[PDB]
Amino acid sequence: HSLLTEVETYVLSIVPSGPLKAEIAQRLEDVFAGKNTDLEVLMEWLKTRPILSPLTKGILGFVFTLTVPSERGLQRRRFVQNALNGNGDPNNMDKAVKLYRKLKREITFHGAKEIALSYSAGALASCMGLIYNRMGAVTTEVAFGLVCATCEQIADSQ
Amino acid sequence: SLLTEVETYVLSIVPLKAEIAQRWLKTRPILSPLTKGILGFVFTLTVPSEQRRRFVQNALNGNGDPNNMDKAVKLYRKLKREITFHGAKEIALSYSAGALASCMGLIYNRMGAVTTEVAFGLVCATCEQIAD
Repeated sequence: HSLLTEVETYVLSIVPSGPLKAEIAQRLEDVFAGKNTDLEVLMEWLKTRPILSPLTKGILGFVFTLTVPSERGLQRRRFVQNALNGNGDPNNMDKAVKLYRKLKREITFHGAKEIALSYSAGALASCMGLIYNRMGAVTTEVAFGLVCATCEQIADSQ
Repeated sequence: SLLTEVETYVLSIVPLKAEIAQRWLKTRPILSPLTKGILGFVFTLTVPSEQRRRFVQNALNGNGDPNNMDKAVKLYRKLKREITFHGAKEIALSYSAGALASCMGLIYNRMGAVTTEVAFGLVCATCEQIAD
């Protein structure tokens, strides 16, 4: 019943603001409906938004890179990589690698999200970083699963 | 003297250059990639008092590589139980540049994790590995 829409709800659940929620929702939905979209425009826009924590930008950046055709432009942006590089925390990095290996064996959104839902926001974000480094390591659905668990954990944290 | 070979090690990777570390202040812009993080990591050991974490935190990442991160964390644990220069450097030598670099990012965030000597070993082991 549409994973894109589920992913959007999870993404928006970590966007504080109110005005940004609407702005993010519009962009995700345009992307979903194939409407006029351009990845460089989205990223630049995302990068310059106020209020959104670096982490949220990393997550939205990852989701746009995953959902936006507009590639053939070997992406990998600084702000996305930095916000998802973990943060010098050994424990989150160790867990991120362990989750990452489990996700490579998953093939569905549901299986990926359930496994990832037990991990901490920190390791989930580091894990998103590993996958950002090579989006093909897992399937799109699995990547979506991970994004959603990450959002749940950030939302449930504070 | 330890700051001597560390200084040559620190300049073991540099691309003409102009030394900068003689033994406070700030940045250094213009060019210089990963080395920037390394150098910065160095300064953070030879410039503050008895903060920032600019491009230090970014260059000393694991570059989205699963194996480097994996290794970097296992090295990190070891370098914590280590206590001398050469020893830490010895061990760090059995790991790759990527791993070594990722290990430096960890140490950074919590410098107090490893002694200045050990960290220096990591540095040299890293540069030696890099330059090589």
